Amino acid sequence: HDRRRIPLKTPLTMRVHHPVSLKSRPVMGDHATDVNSLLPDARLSCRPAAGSPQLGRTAVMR
Amino acid sequence: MKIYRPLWEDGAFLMPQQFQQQAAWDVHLADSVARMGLAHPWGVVAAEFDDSLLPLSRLNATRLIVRFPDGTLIDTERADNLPPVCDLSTVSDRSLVDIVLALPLLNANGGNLDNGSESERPRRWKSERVNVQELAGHEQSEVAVLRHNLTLRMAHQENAAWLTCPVTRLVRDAQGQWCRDPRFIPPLLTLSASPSLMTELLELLHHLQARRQRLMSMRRENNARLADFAVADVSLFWLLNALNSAEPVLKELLDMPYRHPELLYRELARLAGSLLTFSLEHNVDAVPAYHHETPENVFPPLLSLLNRLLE
Amino acid sequence: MKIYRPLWEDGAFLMPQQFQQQAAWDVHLADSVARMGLAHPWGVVAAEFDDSLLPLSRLNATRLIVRFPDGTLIDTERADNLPPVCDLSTVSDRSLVDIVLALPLLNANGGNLDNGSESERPRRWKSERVNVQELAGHEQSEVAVLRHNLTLRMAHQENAAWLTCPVTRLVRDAQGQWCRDPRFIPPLLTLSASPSLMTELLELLHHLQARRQRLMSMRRENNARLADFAVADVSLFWLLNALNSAEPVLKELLDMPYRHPELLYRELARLAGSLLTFSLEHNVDAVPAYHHETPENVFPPLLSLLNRLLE
Amino acid sequence: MKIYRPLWEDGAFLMPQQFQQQAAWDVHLADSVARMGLAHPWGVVAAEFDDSLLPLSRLNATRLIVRFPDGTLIDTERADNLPPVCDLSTVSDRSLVDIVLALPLLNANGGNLDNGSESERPRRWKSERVNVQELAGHEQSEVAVLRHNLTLRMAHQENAAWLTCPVTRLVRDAQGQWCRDPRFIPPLLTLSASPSLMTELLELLHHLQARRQRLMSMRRENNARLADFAVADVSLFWLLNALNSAEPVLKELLDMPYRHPELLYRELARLAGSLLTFSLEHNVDAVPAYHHETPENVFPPLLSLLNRLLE
Repeated sequence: HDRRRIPLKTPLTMRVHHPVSLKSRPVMGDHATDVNSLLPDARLSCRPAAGSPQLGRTAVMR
Repeated sequence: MKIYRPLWEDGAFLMPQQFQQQAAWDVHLADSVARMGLAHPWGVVAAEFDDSLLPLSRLNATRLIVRFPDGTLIDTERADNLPPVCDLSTVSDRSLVDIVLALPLLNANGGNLDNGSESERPRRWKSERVNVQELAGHEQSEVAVLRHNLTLRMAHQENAAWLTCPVTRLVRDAQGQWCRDPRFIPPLLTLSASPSLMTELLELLHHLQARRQRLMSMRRENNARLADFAVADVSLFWLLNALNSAEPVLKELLDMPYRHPELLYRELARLAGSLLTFSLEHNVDAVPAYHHETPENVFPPLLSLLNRLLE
Repeated sequence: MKIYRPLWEDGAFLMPQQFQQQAAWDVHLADSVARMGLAHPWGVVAAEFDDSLLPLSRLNATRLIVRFPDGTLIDTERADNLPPVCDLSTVSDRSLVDIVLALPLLNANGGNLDNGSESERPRRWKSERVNVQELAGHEQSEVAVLRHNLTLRMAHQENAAWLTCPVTRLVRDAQGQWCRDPRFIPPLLTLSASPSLMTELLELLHHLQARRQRLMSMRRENNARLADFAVADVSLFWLLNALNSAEPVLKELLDMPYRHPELLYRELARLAGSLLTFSLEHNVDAVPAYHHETPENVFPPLLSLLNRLLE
Repeated sequence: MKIYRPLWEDGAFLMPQQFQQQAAWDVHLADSVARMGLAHPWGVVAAEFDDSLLPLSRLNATRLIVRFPDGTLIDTERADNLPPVCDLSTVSDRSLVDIVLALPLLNANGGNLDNGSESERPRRWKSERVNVQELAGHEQSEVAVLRHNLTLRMAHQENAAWLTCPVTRLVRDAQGQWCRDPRFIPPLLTLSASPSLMTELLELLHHLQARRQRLMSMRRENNARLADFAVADVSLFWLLNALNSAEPVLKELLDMPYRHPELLYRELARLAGSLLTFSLEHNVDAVPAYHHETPENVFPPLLSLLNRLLE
């Protein structure tokens, strides 16, 4: 299992409704859940990234 | 039965045992606010009854304001409705009949609502389709509202899974028709809940002030002659001490008769100890100990004792 | 007003009247836990005004912490909005003027306000948007909040659907200049709301101990070997017995002036009653220490009495 | 500080800042009710320890119920935990060792404790998950509740935490045995939180009744001498009117050990102050004032005064 996050539901629905409302299971806040190196630096056009991380560049100690 | 403060997160699941364990904490807070000067299991304010059906064996309650030993306020003008009619044909006796008001005991571990026709006692009723106008300007709507499941009982049965708070007492008259006892005191919470006690206290006060005025009229303006002060006037100041230092407290308490009885006991038992040394040839402590939910053993003994000792 | 109570079960669902009635119920319990705060009605603990706006014939409030008879508590340091400017430029007749703090009566079929220009009945419940710090976290989100509708009115106008409580008078100084009354004890008191009385209570407490050391020292030659009776050696000891049991209690009702004054009525009245008998040839009986909306006729006559009667 | 009661109408999102503020306002109401009578930084209710482990210098708390000078009810029956004390011989003396209860200060931005982010300001909230059901039904589930953070620091370490409330005083016996002395008294909301004021009140009442019945028996010799008084009979009437008006209040205030001790102290002050004048050849008029921070500086000197003056 992976602790996923958002998918933002398109009506917020936690307006406390006067004319018609329902409870039994679906209650929440505004964001749900869904349970179900040696790399270089700032050079040009296309190969900066190690994808999302950027390390392997300032261990000058140990 | 513990009480848990619920935690209000954001982005979680709501469950009704956050609302219930929220709501049951404030009543327990108000209980411990109330138990800091006062020290008893509280009682009845303003019981009223109907008497028309009394040629038959039928009763009808009309207005109750009752508070139980767990801080549960029962109101019938705003909160709840009237408990139903009890039937008295199951008693042939002419003797004492004591009607208590009973509430089912609060649940421990699951199942407490009066849907389900199986024979179990601890219940709280559910009323629905109650049109409630919101205080915003809009229309009304059908909500569900908690109703307590009250009833009247007989106090000679077995009351093991209920609560007991006595209300009235019936004695059959000599012609067979039922009548209500004029001398019955439920466990009080405000002195305007039983008028005959107020009648006896009003009579006590005018009994008192004339005893004061005769003694004030027995004082001339010559406070010099000690010889006429050493015999016939050597206890009159002892008596005027006691009658002057306990009147304006008692008049204060009977101006606005809206307080708990412990205040009134703590004045009558103060005056009665002071007016016991003058005629101290009788029993040394006949003053009744206020340990009671039963004031019939309490206040008519004190008023009869003061009505003697003003002599 | 039929204060209902909601029922949360596994099928109950969310409405505004679910929460409004549960809000009102614990307000209503706060009166039912008062057995002395119902004896005297609801009070006033702080009310402070400005005088520099009076030559301009304006008037503006600074601090107002007032209990109202319906149970609603107002606090301009924990709620936020202060009442606006009371335009005095309609009073030509320069007699005295009284000032009340109004609050419009709750319509049980109308409601809150939306934009004001809708009806002819004045309404409570004004809205506001305040950035609120969420506790136990790191958010600052906007929540619509509640701030009451408070206006300062004169106590002579066409009274209408609003509660009242007075806060001050307006005397007219002989230069055509308004100012404030120096003697007006504010109505529905709760002790520390008016600072002028506390000074006179301090002076009374010291004036008691001024006489008491003299009455102590005049006895110190008697060697504690009395005769059986003497004409003053019983009238000496009453003025010790009436001070040595009301000094150490009245001392402790004066160090902490955060307390209802009804407890102070009963402790000055006993001291007055124990001294009316000590010297009387004029049929003078005590002032009535009853709570009222006008405490001008309870405490200042009692303070005039007790300075005189002690000597 | 600011408290923001929410507006309830048919627009708002279900934001968590409503419920925390609405629950925070009810504590302020329930404390303004409690300040109508008493005036107090709050005191303990029950504090009982276990003298089994004490040969190994580890102290534990079986039951604690206290309050705190901001009005925060702590129970160790619901909303409970407590860690023990690790070592005691870190202090090398007995008379200085005393244990306190500590609940850290309010951080006005942050909140609970969810990780190892140990700051210079501690937290006072936590989280926990337990099994909760109350509703219409029989099924239990799990929801997250809010539990306080308590610890047992000692008196002389620091005060960046709360403490301000002692609970005991550990001294050793000469054989290396730490044990609690009886002469320690916390600040008290109720009597019988300390088990050894009650014995030293019962011996007071027992010695009061004997020295009343003694002079009542003398008075039964003096019923031959009603109108024949002497210095013995006059001062006997003084002393008897001291004792008899004040016994029946004390028999009330020793069978309700659930009240605030102000009521006991106000009556014991009158009982002490009435009897000063009879042995003011031996003494002075020094009577101990009231001090709700260390009550052991008040009650045993007054109770040792009374047993001297009644003899």
